[PDB]
Amino acid sequence: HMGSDIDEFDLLEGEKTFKQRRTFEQRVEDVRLIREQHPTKIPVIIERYKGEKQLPVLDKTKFLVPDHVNMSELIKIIRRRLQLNANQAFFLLVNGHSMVSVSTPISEVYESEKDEDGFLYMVYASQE
Repeated sequence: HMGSDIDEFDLLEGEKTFKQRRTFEQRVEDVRLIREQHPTKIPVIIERYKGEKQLPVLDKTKFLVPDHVNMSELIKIIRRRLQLNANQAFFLLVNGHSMVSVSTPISEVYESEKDEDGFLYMVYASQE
C-alpha cells in the first residue's frame, strides 16, 4: 500500500553573517571607502558554511586581497590560518561553487562573481 501508514513531521531544534550585521547601504558605503582608499585591493567576505562541523571558524571574516592573488594562493592562506592537517578536505566556494580557474587574479574573479553590494562573498566547507 505504498507506505500509506507513514506520516511526516518537521523536527525543530533550539553569531550573524556579515549581511545580517550590515545593511545593504552600509555595505555599499564600505565598498566605496575601500575603492577610494585601496584601489588595488578586492573586498572579500569569507565565512564558514552554515552547518559545517569539521572545519573551525576564523577570527576574521572581512578581507582585503591584493588584485594579483589567485584562488590557489587564497586557499593556501585560509588553510594555513585554519591550521588544517594536509589531508583535510577543504573547499572555498564562490556563489555556491568552486572556481575552475585557480591561477587567475582575484580581480578577474571579482568582475564575474561580485555581489550587488560590491563585496565578493566566499564560504568554506569540507564538502561540495
